[PDB]
Amino acid sequence: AVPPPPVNQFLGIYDTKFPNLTKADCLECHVSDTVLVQQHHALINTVTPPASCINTSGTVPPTLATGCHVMVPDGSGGFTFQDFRNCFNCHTQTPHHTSPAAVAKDCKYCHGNFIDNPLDGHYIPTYSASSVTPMPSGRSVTATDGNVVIVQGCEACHQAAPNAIDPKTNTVRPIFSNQDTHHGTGITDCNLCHNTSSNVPIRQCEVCHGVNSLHNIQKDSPNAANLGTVKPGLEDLGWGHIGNNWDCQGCHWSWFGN
Amino acid sequence: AVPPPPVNQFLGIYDTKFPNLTKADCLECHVSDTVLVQQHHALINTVTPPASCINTSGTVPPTLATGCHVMVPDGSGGFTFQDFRNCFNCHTQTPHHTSPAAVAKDCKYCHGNFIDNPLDGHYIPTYSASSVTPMPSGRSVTATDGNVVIVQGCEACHQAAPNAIDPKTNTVRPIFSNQDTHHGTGITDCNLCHNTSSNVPIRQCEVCHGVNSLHNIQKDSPNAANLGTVKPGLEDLGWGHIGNNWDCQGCHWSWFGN
Amino acid sequence: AVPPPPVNQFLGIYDTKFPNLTKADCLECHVSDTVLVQQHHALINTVTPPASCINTSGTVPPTLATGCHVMVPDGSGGFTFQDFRNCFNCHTQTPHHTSPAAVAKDCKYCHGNFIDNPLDGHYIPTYSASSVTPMPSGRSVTATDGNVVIVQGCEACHQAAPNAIDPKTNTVRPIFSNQDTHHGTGITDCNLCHNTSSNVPIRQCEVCHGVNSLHNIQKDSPNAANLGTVKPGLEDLGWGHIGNNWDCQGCHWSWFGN
Ligand code: HEC
Ligand code: HEC
Ligand code: HEC
Ligand code: HEC
Ligand code: HEC
Ligand code: HEC
Ligand code: HEC
Ligand code: HEC
Ligand code: HEC
Ligand code: HEC
Ligand code: HEC
Ligand code: HEC
Ligand code: HEC
Ligand code: HEC
Repeated sequence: AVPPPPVNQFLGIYDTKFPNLTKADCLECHVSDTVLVQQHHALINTVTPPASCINTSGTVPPTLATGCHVMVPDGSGGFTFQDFRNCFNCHTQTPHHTSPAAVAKDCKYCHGNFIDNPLDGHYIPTYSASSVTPMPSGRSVTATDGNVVIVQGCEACHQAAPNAIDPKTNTVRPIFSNQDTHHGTGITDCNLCHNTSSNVPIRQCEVCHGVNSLHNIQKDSPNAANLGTVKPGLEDLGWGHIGNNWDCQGCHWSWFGN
Repeated sequence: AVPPPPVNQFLGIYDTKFPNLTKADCLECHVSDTVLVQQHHALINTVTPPASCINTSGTVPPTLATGCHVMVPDGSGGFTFQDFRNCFNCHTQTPHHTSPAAVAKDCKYCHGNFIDNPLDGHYIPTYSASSVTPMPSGRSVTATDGNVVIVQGCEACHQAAPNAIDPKTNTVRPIFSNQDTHHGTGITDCNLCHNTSSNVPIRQCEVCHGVNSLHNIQKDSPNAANLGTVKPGLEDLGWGHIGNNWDCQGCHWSWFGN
Repeated sequence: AVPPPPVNQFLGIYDTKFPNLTKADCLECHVSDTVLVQQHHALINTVTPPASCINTSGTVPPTLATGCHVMVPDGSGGFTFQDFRNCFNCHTQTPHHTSPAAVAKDCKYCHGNFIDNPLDGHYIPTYSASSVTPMPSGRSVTATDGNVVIVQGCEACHQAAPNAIDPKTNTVRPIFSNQDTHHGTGITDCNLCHNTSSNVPIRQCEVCHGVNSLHNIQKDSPNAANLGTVKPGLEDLGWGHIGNNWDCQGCHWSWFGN
């Protein structure tokens, strides 16, 4: 839980925050309200008795069986409408991960090629080796500058910086560690992440974090005489997984002695 | 032009008839003849040469410049007075809608809060949406029982029943459709009702039929466990605009398939 | 360069091929990959800045100063790993004979007792005799069946059969003659094999091919009433150096007249 000497890059797909900490700017993947209107009202024709245009039950999750629109009273009556421009008045949760996809475990669809589908049949390593092997959360060792630092694992650099971020959007989006961005999705299938095969700490994650998908996650170089087609060697320290030998060492070896 | 399964309620402000079909019972808003006497003769002192107490021109509209009282001859002379107890011998038209109010477009004054003043600056919807939107006169579609019925519009239930009414007064007062109760007021300002902005059929009416004023028009429930403070949900079918989802569907959606 | 009437036995220590013609079955003397993993990754801790886990220089000989693992791109990126299961992707040469042993001339270590260490101080014959003496490559004489055959020398039966072999492994392993299996080891120290002492053709080889080590090289008998503890007499024709008088004659005498 300590970023590279370059601050933990976030040119990846999703900022690691819980869904609730996303802004009302879901507009990039849900293009605009002008299409969202029909994207919602198309659902009224789904049921033969149409979906109630008004939400009289008041349940914060508006099941289409109930309604969406809520009419809140005002001074001297004045029934008004709470809101439908912002998205966090009715969804207010993880809307995805309950969809049809992420129920047949088709997580790769809509999560990018960063991940392999947990049922894709990709290559998982069969050998029971442990000499140079990465572990979830890694382990800690004393660095050359005294500070106890975690090495040989995903938590060696995937870290929770909650305070100072400056992503492209240039707001504050608090980064979160693992075991809350994966549990914050609200899935309850422990067979997926925490099965009990092989008694190797990383072989559970190897499903949908496979070898051929983990050794491709690399962003562009600032100055490495390539400026394109990132070579797996000869790159900056951080900026991905297969960039510089420092990365391979941080996830595979100790990189701080032992 | 077909009422709800409950006959088109008329607990609203005005029965939709033309002014002429009103009875001589203007007494509720013009309290009594005992005050109407001075309400009229007060106007004689307005002009410095007083208003002629007799109407010698015989013009059915008695301009105060002319007189009001008419002396009709009888058998063998016998000059008598036609009448001044009934109101339809001299007014016989729409007296309002030519007043100072309804000339500065202050229609809300004396028409209730049902309407917004056409110059009130109330909220008109700016988005050019059409998926679920109401239109004047609506459109027709085949109902589940064969009869072609109009839906998605004001004319979906605002209807001309000319024959059998039974209002509170328990007389026969023939209800009239739109485009004659609005034109029967005799205003000639087409800029008001039929302007040519936005090319949306209901955005013209949105002036003085606004969103915040149309979603409040709701009468009391017969049996909906409230009997007071009508909730926008959980009410009888008819009885207003924001009573039951059936209403919202009748004016917004189709409510009969498509 | 003609084998005994029994095909040139190969129950000896090493098949005479160059290192490259060895199969990926180095497993017998390097027991298994399961130990080879730590046999390699133990070397990363040797240097204080660890050995780069990735080979970015692309030099086919992977100096530990460089790395070993190479990531070759694929269709649409797809960085994959070339191989590390097979041994001929990185060694591809004579790996031995550059080791610490075979640099202090400790060739006997890891070559068996077949050889004496070139600095062992073993007995070399001091007498300048030539009557019955063996020579490298021998000399040729006409056999009893017309075919010119080489006799009185090591090349009298140490021969290059490149085509049909059938060793224990039962594959094809092309046997090679001398001056390429000794030069194919890639040593450049001519002082060792081709010194200029005594002007006797075999006294150069006598270093690390001494008398007491050359007169012990004998395999088991097929049928010689011993079937164990091979007697230097009374054995089959071939099958070693001190087996039958035919052997002593082939290396010492002519055995075909003169
Ligand atoms: C949940 C599936 C809904 C039901 C049932 C209904 N509406 Fe809806 N509506 C919903 C959302 C998420 C939004 C926001 C759209 C946006 O761009 O933010 C809306 C919006 C409207 C609007 C505004 C029109 C616009 O262009 O912004 C209207 C007039 C509207 N909805 C009407 C409406 C009616 C009449 C319904 C009953 C037939 C109805 N909605 C149901 C979600 C949902
Ligand atoms: C409450 C009024 C809502 C708000 C605010 C937003 N959404 Fe919504 N959304 C709502 C409901 C009731 C439903 C469907 C419920 C069901 O049972 O399916 C949805 C659905 C969507 C969908 C998926 C549509 C589908 O094909 O099933 C999308 C992509 C979606 N909503 C996007 C979205 C966005 C971007 C919003 C902020 C502008 C938003 N929704 C707000 C109810 C409500
Ligand atoms: C430091 C060398 C790291 C270690 C150890 C691990 N990861 Fe990593 N990862 C690292 C960087 C610099 C990035 C790019 C960040 C970005 O957002 O651009 C990544 C990215 C990922 C991703 C992509 C998702 C994303 O938000 O970008 C995944 C799915 C990922 N990393 C997984 C992962 C796993 C499972 C690890 C332990 C086996 C792990 N990473 C270790 C840097 C480092
Ligand atoms: C039009 C503005 C009028 C003029 C000019 C005059 N009168 Fe009138 N008068 C008018 C009305 C509408 C009525 C009906 C009042 C009612 O309650 O129905 C009347 C009535 C009278 C009466 C009856 C008195 C009564 O208590 O009912 C009288 C005696 C009368 N008017 C006299 C009168 C005179 C003398 C006028 C000239 C000075 C005169 N009126 C002018 C309307 C109008
Ligand atoms: C003809 C004899 C009339 C009869 C019958 C009634 N009204 Fe009248 N009314 C009459 C005139 C000539 C005028 C004023 C003309 C003008 O130029 O202003 C009126 C006016 C009124 C008014 C408004 C008074 C004002 O402040 O301007 C009211 C509220 C009114 N009248 C009511 C009224 C009622 C209820 C009547 C039936 C009982 C009635 N009027 C009859 C002439 C005549
Ligand atoms: C309540 C529903 C009403 C009934 C029934 C009638 N009138 Fe009316 N009238 C009403 C109001 C609120 C007003 C405006 C009051 C004001 O101060 O302006 C009026 C006004 C008139 C006028 C005045 C026109 C003018 O120039 O000011 C007239 C001439 C008039 N009313 C006539 C009239 C008649 C003949 C009616 C019976 C058919 C009648 N009114 C009924 C409210 C109501
Ligand atoms: C059926 C669902 C309706 C549709 C479609 C529209 N309206 Fe309506 N309206 C409806 C009822 C049952 C009532 C109460 C009737 C009463 O008189 O009590 C109303 C009332 C109004 C009113 C109040 C005036 C009145 O005389 O009561 C107004 C101004 C009104 N309605 C306007 C209106 C418009 C502009 C519509 C189309 C956009 C429309 N209504 C549709 C039932 C229904
Ligand atoms: C040359 C001395 C190497 C360096 C530097 C690194 N590795 Fe290696 N590795 C090497 C060989 C010859 C092999 C083959 C072992 C075998 O049995 O064939 C490997 C293998 C691996 C593996 C596979 C694990 C397994 O059990 O087969 C891994 C995961 C691996 N190496 C990782 C690794 C890392 C992370 C390194 C940098 C710290 C690294 N290797 C360096 C030779 C060499
Ligand atoms: C390239 C990825 C390699 C492959 C394939 C194999 N080996 Fe290797 N080996 C490699 C390097 C870079 C080194 C060390 C370099 C140095 O400077 O020392 C080695 C070393 C060995 C050793 C000796 C280890 C030592 O103590 O120094 C042995 C015994 C060895 N390698 C065996 C071996 C076998 C059997 C292989 C096929 C399975 C094999 N190596 C493949 C690089 C590579
Ligand atoms: C038995 C006949 C062997 C076979 C087959 C192979 N190797 Fe070997 N190797 C052998 C010995 C006895 C030793 C020395 C052991 C020691 O402790 O030094 C080696 C050593 C190596 C080395 C190390 C070189 C060094 O610098 O120390 C390497 C790199 C090596 N061997 C590679 C290697 C390869 C690639 C083989 C398959 C072609 C192979 N060896 C086979 C014994 C035997
Ligand atoms: C025919 C009589 C031979 C003559 C002449 C020489 N050698 Fe030989 N050698 C011979 C046999 C049948 C064998 C056994 C083969 C086997 O691989 O089992 C050998 C073996 C050796 C060896 C052992 C190495 C090996 O690969 O087995 C050595 C080191 C050796 N021979 C050396 C050698 C020398 C230096 C010779 C000339 C002085 C020579 N041999 C002659 C048969 C015959
Ligand atoms: C964390 C994101 C990693 C980084 C950085 C590197 N590797 Fe990796 N590697 C990682 C995992 C989770 C695994 C699977 C091992 C297991 O037991 O689950 C691997 C595996 C390898 C292998 C083995 C290949 C095989 O087929 O088994 C190799 C050869 C390997 N890794 C090489 C390697 C190199 C050279 C790296 C630096 C460029 C490197 N890895 C970084 C996780 C991560
Ligand atoms: C006819 C009297 C209507 C009934 C019954 C309902 N609505 Fe309505 N609505 C109506 C109009 C004329 C408009 C304006 C749309 C335009 O383009 O002019 C609307 C608008 C809405 C909106 C949009 C709110 C906004 O700020 O734009 C919503 C959310 C809405 N209406 C909801 C709604 C509900 C839930 C209803 C049933 C209780 C309902 N409307 C009934 C006309 C009428
Ligand atoms: C080739 C592998 C040989 C075979 C087969 C036999 N001998 Fe040998 N012998 C060989 C060499 C290279 C030498 C050294 C001679 C030199 O000048 O370098 C010898 C030497 C002898 C000796 C001399 C012993 C001494 O102390 O000098 C004897 C007595 C001898 N050899 C006997 C001998 C016998 C009896 C053999 C058949 C069983 C025989 N040799 C075979 C090489 C080879």
